[PDB]
Amino acid sequence: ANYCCAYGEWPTDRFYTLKSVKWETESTGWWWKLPDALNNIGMFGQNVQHHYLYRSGFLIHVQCNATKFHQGALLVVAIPEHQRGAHNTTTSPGFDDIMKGEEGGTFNHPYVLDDGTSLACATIFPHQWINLRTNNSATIVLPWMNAAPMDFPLRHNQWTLAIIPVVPLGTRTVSSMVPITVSIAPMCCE
Amino acid sequence: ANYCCAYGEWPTDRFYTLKSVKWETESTGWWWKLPDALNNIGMFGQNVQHHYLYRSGFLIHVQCNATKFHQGALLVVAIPEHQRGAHNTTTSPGFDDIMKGEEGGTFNHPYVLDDGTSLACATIFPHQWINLRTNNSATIVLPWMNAAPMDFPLRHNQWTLAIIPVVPLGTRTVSSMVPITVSIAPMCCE
Amino acid sequence: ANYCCAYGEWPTDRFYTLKSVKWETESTGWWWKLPDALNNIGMFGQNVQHHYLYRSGFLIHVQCNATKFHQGALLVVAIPEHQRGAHNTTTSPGFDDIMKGEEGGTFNHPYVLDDGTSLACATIFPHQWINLRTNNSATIVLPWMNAAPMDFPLRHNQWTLAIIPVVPLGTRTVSSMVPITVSIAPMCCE
Amino acid sequence: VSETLVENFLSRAALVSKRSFEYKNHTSSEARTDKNFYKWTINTKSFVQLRRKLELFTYLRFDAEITILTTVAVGSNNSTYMGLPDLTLQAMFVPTGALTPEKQDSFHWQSGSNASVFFKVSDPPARMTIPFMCINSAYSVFYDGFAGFEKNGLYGINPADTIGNLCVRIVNEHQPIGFTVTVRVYMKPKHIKAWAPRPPRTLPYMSIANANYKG
Amino acid sequence: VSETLVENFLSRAALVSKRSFEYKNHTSSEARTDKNFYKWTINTKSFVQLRRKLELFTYLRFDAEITILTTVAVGSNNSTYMGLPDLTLQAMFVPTGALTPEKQDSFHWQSGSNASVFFKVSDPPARMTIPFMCINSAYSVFYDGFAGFEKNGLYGINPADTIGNLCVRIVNEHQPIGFTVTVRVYMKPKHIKAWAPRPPRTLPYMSIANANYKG
Amino acid sequence: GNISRYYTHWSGSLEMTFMFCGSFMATGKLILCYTPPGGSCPTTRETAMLGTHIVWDFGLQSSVTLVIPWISGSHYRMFNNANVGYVTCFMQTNLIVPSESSNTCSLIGFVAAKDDFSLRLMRDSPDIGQLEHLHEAEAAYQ
Repeated sequence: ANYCCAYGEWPTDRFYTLKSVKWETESTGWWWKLPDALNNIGMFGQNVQHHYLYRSGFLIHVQCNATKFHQGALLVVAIPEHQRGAHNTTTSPGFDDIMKGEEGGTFNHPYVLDDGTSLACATIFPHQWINLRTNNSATIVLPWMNAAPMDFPLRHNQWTLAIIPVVPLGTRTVSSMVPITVSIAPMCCE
Repeated sequence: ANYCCAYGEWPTDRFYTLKSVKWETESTGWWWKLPDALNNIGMFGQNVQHHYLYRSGFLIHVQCNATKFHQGALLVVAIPEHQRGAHNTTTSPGFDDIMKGEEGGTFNHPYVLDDGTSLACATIFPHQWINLRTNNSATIVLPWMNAAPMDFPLRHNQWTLAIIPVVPLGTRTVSSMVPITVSIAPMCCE
Repeated sequence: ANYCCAYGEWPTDRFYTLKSVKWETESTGWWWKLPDALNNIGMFGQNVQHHYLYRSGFLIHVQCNATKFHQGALLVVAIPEHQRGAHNTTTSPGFDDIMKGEEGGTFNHPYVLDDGTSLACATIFPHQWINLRTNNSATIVLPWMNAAPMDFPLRHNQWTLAIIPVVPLGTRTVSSMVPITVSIAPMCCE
Repeated sequence: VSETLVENFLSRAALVSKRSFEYKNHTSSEARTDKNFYKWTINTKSFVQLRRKLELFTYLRFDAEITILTTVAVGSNNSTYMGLPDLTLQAMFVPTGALTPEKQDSFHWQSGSNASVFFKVSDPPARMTIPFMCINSAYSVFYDGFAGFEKNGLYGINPADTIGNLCVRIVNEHQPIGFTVTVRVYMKPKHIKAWAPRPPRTLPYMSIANANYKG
Repeated sequence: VSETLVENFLSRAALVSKRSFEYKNHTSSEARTDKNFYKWTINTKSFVQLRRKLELFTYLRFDAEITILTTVAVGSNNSTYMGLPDLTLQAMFVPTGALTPEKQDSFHWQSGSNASVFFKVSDPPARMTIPFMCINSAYSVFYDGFAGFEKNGLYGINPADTIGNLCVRIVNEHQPIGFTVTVRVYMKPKHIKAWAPRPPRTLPYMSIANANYKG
Repeated sequence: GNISRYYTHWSGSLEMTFMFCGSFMATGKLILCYTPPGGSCPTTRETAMLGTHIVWDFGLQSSVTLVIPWISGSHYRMFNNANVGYVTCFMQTNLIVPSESSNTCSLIGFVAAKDDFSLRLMRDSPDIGQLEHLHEAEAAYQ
């Protein structure tokens, strides 16, 4: 339903549904590195650690469950080669804090995208808007996105799906919670 | 090379090669129950314990490695529904002494086929002769061989491949050894 | 019978048969420099020392006499311009140890081809394999192989036929002997 | 509309590196690896202007044209002006997977496989065009991955790319009078192709190898 | 597939010879044959890299392009820097069967038959292309034969080939101040044809004239 | 290997040939298994049998040819800071020989590059033995 083909390119059907995250009024955001998220689940993960090689696209579906009395806006953006950065040190991020698996991570500074760039300009990447008063779902189709024709799934994350609440969730009660469900369906997985 | 289609019926290509057995001058014989032999190896075993169901034929290749100075004859016979029996008791054979896995078992009384029938009449079953002075290999193609259209691989062995030395191995030395290699290739494995 | 045309070039019939050499289990190899080998025998040698000039190809046939109980492998290789070298000195090889006549010489270090190169890469030269379990003869046809259109047979050896046992000869007895016969037939000898 | 093309936007010569070095009779072990030569790994993420301009894209494919400008001067004034003797300099491009010189008289300076250029101070600046040297189809400005197969690898360092190393030495054997020579390297990307534009950097850079931000 | 052709594989300029020589007022008999000039027989089996690369083939046919790079310096510093006076150098290619100079002022320097080039230090390096100089159709990298008709001949030395001899001198009459000049010779084979490939050398070389191996 | 060490990036497929050099009547079976670069070298016969393998009976065929699939050595961990794939052999059966033959037999292996091989970025080979000055060098060109 109104999918977004990234960069105007259209490259199975398992739709690995990750554990839903809780959107609170103080949430900063969540991110998943696409090859790493599915590296430990399903036939995708089994084939990934069976072979030294991998080549495929992705299909992303993000859905929220909220009532008509809820308000908020989400930016569902897929960042290619989202090389993260540290906040107050010159040392590079480590393997533990980069490869978060299917659990994913949270944005420390969503304003600067944990990269030092601007969130306001993040719309240049393939993205969709989830405004709770108009829609509650977003679908993005991701192409190959690699300089090399071949890649190592266990060492390089080609895509990073980021969900950032631009407008915080709100309702009459001071505490609000709205589940967010992320489903990833690799296509032509190798 | 000169295969034998069992009962004139012709129903993948992995050719699971079991560990070679040693043909001595005093060997009585060896047997393998076909569904049980591959139940713990390869994609066949993985699919077998993944599903509750199985349906396929088999391809059997038996080869001996001997010189022109060796003598002996082998009966390579595939017995359908080879229900074994005990030797000096009224109790049925147990699971441990029936399901031998890929290791297989040996004939206690090859003369009576461990069944109480006659080995001399075992040629009524699909069989091939390995006479070391003329040939050293035998190939048998086995059909479905089940009353029901469907079967449980973990509880019922449809075929039993038996190799019995009718003429004992011999050479100038009193001790002789000739390796025997068995390769099973299930076809259309389910 | 299955000759080898060197470098895919096909340029009399006397077939000067040299004295057979004895292939032992500890033999390192034998070599003959082709113009020098026939310089002292037959009409070829008479014409060679009659004239100051020579121009012709060669035909090489190497045959072994062994039973089916013998094992071993020979590399029959024709090396063009096989400039030999000394082993532990800076002085060049002498005339006496280079021009061995029809007797030929033996390899001091067959591993390095007495040149400092590698025997493993000697297959780049025109060569044939004599594996005693499959064949016992090798035939090589050698082209002119000279930069100049004319040559002096008494000073320059254009080809060097080398026979090197890669796999040592073996049998049940610790001492083995298999004769090797080399026949050279110059073609269009001048 | 032609001025704002990617090729025109990025193809501007810039002082990627500038490093002077003395050479006075360096027979002793004074200033190891700086006796009479200097080396510079060819990396584009050295000056913040070029960093910000290039980091507007994810993948880049370009040929780097290098012009070397050398000047010689002395402040000692131990004698008369006497001019400046003409020195010949050697600039060798050592690609990845090759050995770089460690001393001014190392045998790597005469390798015969590494491309080298000999030029004089009085001559116009030397120019060379380094082609697209990468095993992949494009350079990775940002790399969300780890170099080595072991977990000790560095984040963001692509073992691909790595254009190469540039070494410059004074060919002349050390003259009786020492001198200070300054070599300026200007790189101008050519035939540039860009993919996947990215938000501009907003925070000051913290390191040349990390995307770390202050704040 | 073009990079791995024989022409591209072998046609790389290499420092075949490098030899400095003093020239200070050599009126006396000091350093005979090294007073103000040096000679170098043009042989390709001088540097091990080029030896191993060329010895991959039995027969070769190529034209050698020679570029001469000369630098002048002094460590005495007996006076001010005063620059380096521009010297003119003469490089004469003496082919086989011709007489080579024995002294700097020998009449062979003005033979009129040997090709000669006059160049200045401040000028760009001098380049000359020596053609295929052999009585045979190809050079013999390996020669399973003896040079002379008598048995005292040397093994492996082809009396053919023998590209020639290259001599370089300082044309200027000896100036009051002596100087050290270093001449670098770079040879780059061109139009290369190769025949009969051979196994690569595996043992260290023992001599420039023998195929002797250590071990 | 010798030619490839003259270049930096190599890519293509290799072909291996193994020759059995025993007696005529020697018999037996060997298992030749190929391990892809992203895997561990097998240590046991049945573990090797799981992957791509060839059961070679040298009593019938004296030579067997194994074709290694296309591999890019440049991408697969060339100083990225070698598990690029293995070919192993296991003894499926015992070696049977007649009493008159030798008790020991030998194997010979060959390697060649297919027509799809590629070499790029020529460099200086490090296996030359390094530059040492040779004898009769200075005396050759005084």
